[PDB]
Parts: sequence; C-alpha cells; structure tokens
Amino acid sequence: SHRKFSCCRKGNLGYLPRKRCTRGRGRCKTFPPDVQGAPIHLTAFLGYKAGCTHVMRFIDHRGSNLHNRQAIDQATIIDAPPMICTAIIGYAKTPKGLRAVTTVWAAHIAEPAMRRFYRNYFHAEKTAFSTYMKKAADGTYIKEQLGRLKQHADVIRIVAHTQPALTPLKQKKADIMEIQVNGGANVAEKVDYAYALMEKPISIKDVFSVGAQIDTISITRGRGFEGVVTRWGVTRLPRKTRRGNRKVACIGAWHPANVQYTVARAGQMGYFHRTDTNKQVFMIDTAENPRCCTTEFDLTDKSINPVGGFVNYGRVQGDFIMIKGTCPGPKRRPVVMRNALLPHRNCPPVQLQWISTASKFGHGIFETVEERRQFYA
Amino acid sequence: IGNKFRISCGLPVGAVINCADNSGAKSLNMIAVKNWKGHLNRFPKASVGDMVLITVGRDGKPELRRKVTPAVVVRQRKVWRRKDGVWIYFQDNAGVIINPKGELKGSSITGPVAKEAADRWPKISTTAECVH
Amino acid sequence: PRIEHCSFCSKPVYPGKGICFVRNDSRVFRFCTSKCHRNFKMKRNPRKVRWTKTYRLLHNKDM
Amino acid sequence: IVYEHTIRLNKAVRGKPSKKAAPIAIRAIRAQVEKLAKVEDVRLDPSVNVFVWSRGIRHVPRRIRLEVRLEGDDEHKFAYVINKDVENFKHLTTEKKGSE
RNA sequence: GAGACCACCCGGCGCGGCGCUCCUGUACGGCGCAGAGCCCUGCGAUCGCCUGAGGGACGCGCCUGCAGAGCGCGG
RNA sequence: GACCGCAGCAGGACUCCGGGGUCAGCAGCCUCUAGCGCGGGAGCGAACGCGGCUCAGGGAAGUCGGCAAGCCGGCUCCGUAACCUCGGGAAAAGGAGUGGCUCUGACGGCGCCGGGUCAGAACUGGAACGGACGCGGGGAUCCCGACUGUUUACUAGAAAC
Repeated sequence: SHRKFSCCRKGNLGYLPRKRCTRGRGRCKTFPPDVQGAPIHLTAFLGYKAGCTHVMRFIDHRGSNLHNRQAIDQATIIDAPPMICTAIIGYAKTPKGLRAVTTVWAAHIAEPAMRRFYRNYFHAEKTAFSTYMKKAADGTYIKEQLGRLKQHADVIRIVAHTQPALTPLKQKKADIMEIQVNGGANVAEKVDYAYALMEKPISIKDVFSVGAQIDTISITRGRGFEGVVTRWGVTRLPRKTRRGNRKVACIGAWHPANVQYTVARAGQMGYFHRTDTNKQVFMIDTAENPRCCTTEFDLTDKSINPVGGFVNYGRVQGDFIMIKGTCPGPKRRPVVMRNALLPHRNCPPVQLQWISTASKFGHGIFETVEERRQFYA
Repeated sequence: IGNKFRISCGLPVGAVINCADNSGAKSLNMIAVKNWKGHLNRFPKASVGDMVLITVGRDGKPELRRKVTPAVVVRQRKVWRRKDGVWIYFQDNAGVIINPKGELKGSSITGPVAKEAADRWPKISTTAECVH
Repeated sequence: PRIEHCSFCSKPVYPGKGICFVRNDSRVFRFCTSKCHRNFKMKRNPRKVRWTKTYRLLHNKDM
Repeated sequence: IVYEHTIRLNKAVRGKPSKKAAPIAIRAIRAQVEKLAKVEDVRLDPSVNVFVWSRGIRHVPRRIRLEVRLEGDDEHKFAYVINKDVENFKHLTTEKKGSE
C-alpha cells in the first residue's frame, strides 16, 4: 500500500558511502577553471584550523534589514604557515584525460618534505632523491624537464609543502599538495611563473584576497559507530517500543527481498571528506603583526592569539586566514582551501569593527591579559 | 510588513499565552500559526512578530470566547538571537489580538513589547509604551 | 567596542556575549553569563555574593 | 639508586569507573614505576596501599609522593616503593637522589 | 584531532612541575573595639579582616627535572 | 548456607533470641557484636540494550487510551464545598510555617532531686531548613457491583462468586 502520509527521505544518497575517508587529508580534486588570459595565480593553499572567534561587522547589503547596521558573525581562523614550492608537474588533456607529462623536482628539497617520504625518519636509509640531486644542482637537467613541460603539458601545477615547524601541531612530516597555476597567457608563461616560485615560500596573501570566497576541503570530526537516529537523522520510535526505540523499524518491503542501499543502517558517523563552498575571507594577516586584530574601536594591541591561547590548537606563530563561518573538521585538522568554483554573486562588503580576543577556554571577560591584570590589580 | 529574519520559535500549538491588550481576554490559547507549511509530525511553531490563530480562555469576556481570532506574539520566554548577536528573552509569553489588517481589538498594550513585533506591525509600535 | 555591564555581576559584558532579559517592569537586564542570570533569577542577593562588584562596594574592596 | 616521584592518582582513575578507582590506581602506580625505574617487577610497600585506600575505593587522594628504591642485582632487579608523606606538593618533580 | 577490534593520522613518546588562563566563590588558621544573649568572665550560631582568596583543571606556553628512537620481528 | 525442586538451581521451606543513632516506627538510611568478600579474571570506554540521571521553550499537540514517568507527600496551625443511609465526605479543596544558635515560660516530689515534651522571642544564614531518607497529586461526572471479603496455582482479580 502507499506510505499514507507524505514525508521526505532522511539524508543525501550522494554522500554515500559514509565510510572513513581513505584519502589521508582533504584533497582538492577539481581546481577552479583556468580562464586563460587572466593574471597568473595559484588556486589553493593548505592550512590547519585554529579555532573560531565572532566579529562585529558593518553590513552594506542593499535591500536588507541589516543594511547600514552592525552584525556579529562567527569567523573561523585557519593558521596558514607559508608553503615552500618543491616541484612543478605538467599534465596534458589526453583522450584518457589529464595525464602527467612528468614532474620536475627542485635541486634542493627541504627536510620536512623528505620526512613525508619515510615512515620513520630516524630509522631510515634517507636514500630518497639521492640520485636526483646529483643529476640536478646544475639546473641544466631541471631546465630540460621544464622545456618538455612547455612543449607537451596543458595544465601546470606546483607541488608545495606546509612547513610543520611553524605550526603548533606535533607533526614534523610536511603535508605536500599540488596547487594548479591558472590565468596564464601561455603554458610556458605558467612554467616560468612556477620556476620563479621553486624552492621559495608562497603566502596566503599572495594566493587569496580579502572579500573573496573560498571552498574549504577537509575530513570532518569522527564519532565512530553511530545509530541510525544519530547517523541518518531518523525518528526515534515511541518509548513503549520493546527491544529499543533507537532503530529504523522496517528496513524494507517483502519485495525486493534484499535490503536497499537507500535504507538507513548504523555504521561510521564522522571522519568524512567534505567541501564547504562559498565562505568569504574576512581577513588574511600575520600573527607577527602586533596590531593585526586591532580596529579603530579596539584602541588596544589586539593580536590573533586569544587570551589563554587557542583551545586544543596552539599559538599560531605566523600568517593566518580568517574566513566567515564554519569549515569541515576539528581543530588541528588540515583544511585545503581553493578559489570558489561558483561564488555567491551578492556578498556584503567586509568592514570589521571588532574581533573577539577574549578567552575561548572558559568564559573570557577580557580581550587582552593586560586588561585582566588591571582589573584584578 | 516587511521581510523578517528567522528567530527561535518558542511557542508550539497548545501554548496558552497571556493577553497584553485591554480586550478583556485573560489568556489566549494558540490554535495554529499563519504562514505555516508543515512537516509530518511537526507541531506549528511561533515566535515574536508572528500572526497565530488563538482562542480566548474561559477567563476571557464571553463575546470574545468560542471564536478563532488572529493575534501577534509580542513577548516570548525562549531566548533568541538578533542578527546583531543580541540574545534577548521576556519574563512571560504574551500576545495582542490583531486583525490581518493590523487593527488592534484592544486600545492599549500593557507591558514590554519586542522590537520584532513593533517593526513588523506598525499599529503595535505606535501603541507600545516600550519596545525592548 | 561598545560594552554594557551585568545588572548582577556588575562586571563589563563585551560585545556578543551574555543575554538580556526584559521584565514586565519594562527594564532590560544585561547579564554576563548564565551564572549572573541564575543568581538573579533565584533571588540570591548580590551584596551576599563576594565576586559581584556590589559586595566589593559594600565592604570597601572597590570604594 | 632512589627516585622520589609524585604520581597524580586523579589522572590515573580518570576515564575509569569510580567503584574501581583504588584497585586501578594501585595498578597504575606499578606501571608508572616500571617506566620510572626501568624494572619489570615492582613491589609496593603496604604503606602505599594504605594511603591509596585511605579515602576508600571511590575516591583516591589527588597526588601520592613515592620513594622508589631499585634493589636486587643480576636480573633480580626489582623496585621497592614506599609512600613518602609530604605537607604539600609544590615545586616537586622526580629526583634521582640516589647515587650508584 | 582516530577507534568495538582492527585500521587511520602522527611520533624519541611520556610522566611530574612552573607560569598563563579559566572554573567555583573568599580556604585552614589567627585576630577583632563584631555578635542575639547568657551565665560566667567563660560560652556562643554567625560576621568582618588577612582573602577575587584558597582549592582545581583534561586549555595554552615552558622545562628548571626524570626520561624517551631495539640488535624485537620480518627483510 | 548439606532439606526439596535433574544441579553447591537470582525458586521455595516452620520457629527461637533481636544492641546503638536518626525517627511515630520491628519503616527507610548508616553502625556495635557476630559473620563474611558468592559458577572467574583483566583491558576498552563503539553502536545498541538494560538499570538510572538531567534537559531550553511549550505542556499531552503523543497515544487506542497521560502507558510510562513526573507532580504531591513528614509535622504544626489555619481553612474546608455539594451530597449523605447523618455515621461520613475529609488529608476534601486549598494555604502558611519548619534549620542552626542564644534565651524565656510552663509541667512533677519540697530541702532536694528528676522530666522531655509543648509553647513564645531574639539573632543569624548565596532567598536556606520533612535540605539524605521515609513519604496522598487533586477536583467534576457517568456506568456497574452496596460494603470487608473470594476466584480461574502457570494468559481474564472482574461488573463474576
């Protein structure tokens, strides 16, 4: 018979299988389109989520209740340490798809990138790249490979590594990723721009701009085996239900005689590769700047580091990018950010009058420890 | 009047709310909410500034009783966040009897009234002693 | 920033934090936290509570 | 060689049922001493047992100061741990006070 | 930061301290020209002061201290 | 603690003696004496189940039905309706107080010397007090059987007998 009452299905079948992410970290998959004839630019950067803040901003959305008013919005700070380019890869759009036409590595590769190539650095041969450094280091070998990329490659990407030493996390191995070079007049112009950046730190300020929208890719927080009420959002049965109420009561009809992939079933709940699109960048700045989070309203020193430090993160020693709103994943989890594929056409101009530097550990009443010292005396 | 911003709807159907106006209604039972599409099993929900269909309680004047009447919620005990980050709440859930055209059955409104109700309904703002 | 003050804690409330309650007395009470609120709701007197600045004024700690 | 080491008994029983606090805490002390004195066998003086169970099975004192002495030789190496009584635990950290 | 077990991500871990911050709400004790009174010159619930104290922490920073990377297995 | 149920079976099976505190209590909650640590141990801290605890705002809209939970509850003093076979209803319904200290009255057997109840007053305390525990939610109706009783051991406790 018919369902009797119309109700939607619970969950997106597109996000199945809901399994633990096999990919180690967030992956970019599709980069933003080249738009040939644009300025040459890097489309992606990797950073580690530090934590959220809350900022007061002036809204200029015309046609709104908040036009010419002030709004307090959640902002996520992602600590983005500079990423050193270590290699250039060129792909060709073959009938079988983008196929690599070889990667040319740098003549000198940093120790954090080397650490990625071994399971344990201390107990290792350390033989990786030994022959390559001998073949290279004159630049002649690298130049020949760059020329081969100009002749046969359609898409140029840079391979860069986050330096983990500049971050508070306990890693030591660097996370290495490919950042598509886009906006090139020619493939060879793209190779030349990439070669200039070889063995050279790249910064978020030189990848992304303030007011621009990004897509944040990362594995989400994990909850382990979960029930269908807390995994698929199904209705808990009445409390009279014997044998428990936290379960889908009917897992299918007599026909088909096999449970369907649609029906909700208990399993892994978190650690899923997700993308949060269209998040606007509130501010890109360095923690080294003392007055980075100071505004005309603040009249104090004010820096990204909150009072008491970032809960479950660390001290964000260097450059950071503060986005608007939440990104996937917990604190410390790597978040690859890319230029938005489909940006929200109508986004309010960013004007920030106040950023919360009060303690996120407990309830903070003071933006800066000097104020706390003065109050207590 | 005008687009509203989603707030936390604290009054489900069955909520009996105090009556702030001098309509001689002591309590207003909440039959339903205007502009409510529904989801299976979801009781209609109402917040400040919303037209709800109410029924005057036994305590109310008999002339007003036994009739389904429109009302605007002007106070709610559920805390709600304005886009400015302000979290506000009222001591009691309240309502004023209003016609869809905004006209108020009672001449005056005794008590504090929320900004959202005052802005959505011009007649509420004019009669409100205070708009917190 | 514009900062109010708790009506019980008597401590400055930074923007975006706390709750306001408007009673039938027509007065908006800004509260630092749930503790500032629950102490007020349960009638507990703030000249009894030591941390509140009202006690500190009374015992000369904050004259 | 003698080691004076503080152990936080409240950290050890965290994550474990409160009925099983004191017997878990005794086991935790042996494992921590095994790491501290690098010995396989740890023998606890009845004083260590009396102190841990002083507040019963549910609540263990927050911290214990322990004097652990390496004894034995030729693979008979063992640790004899006695409870030290200290007025407060302030600037207290492990002391390899024992020589030889 | 991940988990039924596994696996995954990381690794000279980690333990105990010192700061910072936050939680609770002013520690024991001493003192007082506080205390209803009483009967004794003693008792006494309480109160103030020292004391936004004391106690705590699983968050951040640091180490001043013990430490910490198999001649284990495959290969 | 050995009896009888296949068993050293969260199953039954007759009596005798019966301390202390809190309390109206042989209640509940701790303890002296005496007995004693039960067909096993660790690790982990998933779903789910079971035995609980709490939950914003609303308050039965859930459901066949408020099932289950929750509310109420000790004592003292107020204050109690219809109806009635005048006995009841009735703890009707509802309210108010309650802790600790420091005192003041009563009440026997006097010089003496016992009492432990019942009042009354100050002073105190985050606006707290039957602070655990024990411990009615209530009101308006209708049907049926007057009532206390009794019953299908092992699916019907009923309006049946």
